[PDB]
Amino acid sequence: KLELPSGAGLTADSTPLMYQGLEVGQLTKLDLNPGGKVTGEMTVDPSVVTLLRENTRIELRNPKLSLSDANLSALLTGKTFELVPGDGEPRKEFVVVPGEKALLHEPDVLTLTLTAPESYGIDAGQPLILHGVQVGQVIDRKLTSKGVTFTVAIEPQHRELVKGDSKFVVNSRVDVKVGLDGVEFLGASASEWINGGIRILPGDKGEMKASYPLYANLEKALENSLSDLPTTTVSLSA
Amino acid sequence: LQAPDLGSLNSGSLVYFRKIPVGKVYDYAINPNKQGVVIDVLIERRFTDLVKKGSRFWNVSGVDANVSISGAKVKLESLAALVNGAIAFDSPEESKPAEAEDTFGLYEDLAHSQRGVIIKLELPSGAGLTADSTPLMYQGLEVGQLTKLDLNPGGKVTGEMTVDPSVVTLLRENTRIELRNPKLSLSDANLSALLTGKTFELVPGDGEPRKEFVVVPGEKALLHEPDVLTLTLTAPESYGIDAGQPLILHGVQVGQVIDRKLTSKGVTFTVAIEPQHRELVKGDSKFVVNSRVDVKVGLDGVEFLGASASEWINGGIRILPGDKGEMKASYPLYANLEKALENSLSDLPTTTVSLSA
Repeated sequence: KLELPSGAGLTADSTPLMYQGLEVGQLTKLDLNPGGKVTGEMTVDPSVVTLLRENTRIELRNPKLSLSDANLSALLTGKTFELVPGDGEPRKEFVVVPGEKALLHEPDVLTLTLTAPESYGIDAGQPLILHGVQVGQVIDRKLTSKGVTFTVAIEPQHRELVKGDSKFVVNSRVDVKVGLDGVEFLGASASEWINGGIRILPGDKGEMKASYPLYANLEKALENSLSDLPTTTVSLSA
Repeated sequence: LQAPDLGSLNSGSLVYFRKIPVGKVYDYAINPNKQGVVIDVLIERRFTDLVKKGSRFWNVSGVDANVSISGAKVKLESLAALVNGAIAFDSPEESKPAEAEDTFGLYEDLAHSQRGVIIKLELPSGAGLTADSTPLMYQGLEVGQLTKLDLNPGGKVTGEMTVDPSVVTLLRENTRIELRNPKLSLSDANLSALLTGKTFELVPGDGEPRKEFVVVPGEKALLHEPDVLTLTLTAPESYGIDAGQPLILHGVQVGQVIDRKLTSKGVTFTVAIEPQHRELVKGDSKFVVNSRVDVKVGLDGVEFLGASASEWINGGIRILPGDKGEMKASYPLYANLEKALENSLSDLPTTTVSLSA
């Protein structure tokens, strides 16, 4: 049994369950229960039933447009359930989440609520980068009265490497400073600009506190100045 | 049975219930008005209990072959209906058994004989709509079906819809039915959305159950939400702001421009705000154009005003929210951010003190 978000591109007898690229199961039922809750169910191959365990995720994959592998078979099929196994007690019912929320429900995950005074053009699905390589993903963006609150996730392999003390820098905006001695390009590269997202400046040791600030660029993260205008430190009278 | 024409039915064609032959067509004759054909059938003696007052008769005759996307299922089920024709029927659960020459309508297809509630619609235009092919989505699943499409005199397209009886509880006093365009998706490259076309979307509400609705185009759909904040904001120029531009507070889209009307004084916009964000504008605000780029270069002053490049292709209007105010009817639309801070709507600044020389 499956608890689907919405039966948008799903078909009553045509949506398969891939595992290692091979067809394992088949969505055989799709209903709209009252309350606006789409639920369906699936018949899986008995060879694979040993893999369905306590933290085994079934997430639906979108047919993304591939530039390197121009395939018509992926676009002609459409939505596709992907199986990723785990270990533990065998269970026989799962919860399917959309493609953006799929990273939250991994058996290990590091979920951080980071606040900001502005969205800075950071969308819901932006990649999240440490040392040039993507290590996580923004999950969702919620607007509050104080500002913009993000929720990000970190993959389990990289979970050890953030080390509890970190700065979070926006990569969505370009910034050029020109000068006689000061020439620098801040916040992006052009391939990183179309990706966008949040950059981590990792530190040595800390306890992973709940909330973090999102700094506007790299120099405001080094100075630890979240506000737009700098801190008044000493005043003068004249 | 009363049909608009005889169809593929001959005298001696067969009557099915659950694909079991339980009778035959006895005769056929034109009624005294020349519109119809009266087809009278003969159900067998032990099967008389099957026919009820709420039974529906439909026509299953000939072969229909369809070419569909992601596979084209041409399946040949009934062989006896091809040569001579057939009539199937339904038996509802709780109804009195019909008897003694009770009339019935003969539907032309199984899809036309689905039970449900007729829902009248007042459509803007029947542009991409089809008489029996436009569905009503709810949660991505097909709920209803546009079954009729007419052009009433006065240039008023009206149609009507049969919805599934499971969903009829959702159709209430502020329940909107808006038509969705098949937009081009870059992340989800789907052929199914583009091959279908126009699609009615159902979004429910609460209150008194109603059975007729008004469908508005995709741009005007935000105005008719059960809660909405509609603002008429004036401007001396369009500033390249089109009808469908997004409207942005703190980087995230919170509303939408509805329409743009040109008057003798200038350009008057009408914008709308979603109900979740309705509390957050707080009655005092400035409205800044995001459609134009502006670069100021200098030795100390280097700034990029009015846009970012992703925000430039979106464009639209930015809100500068304030603390507290009553939501007055009209607002001004400032040209950029610095003219909104100075509160200077005019192109050249206010003359404050004059001089003579």
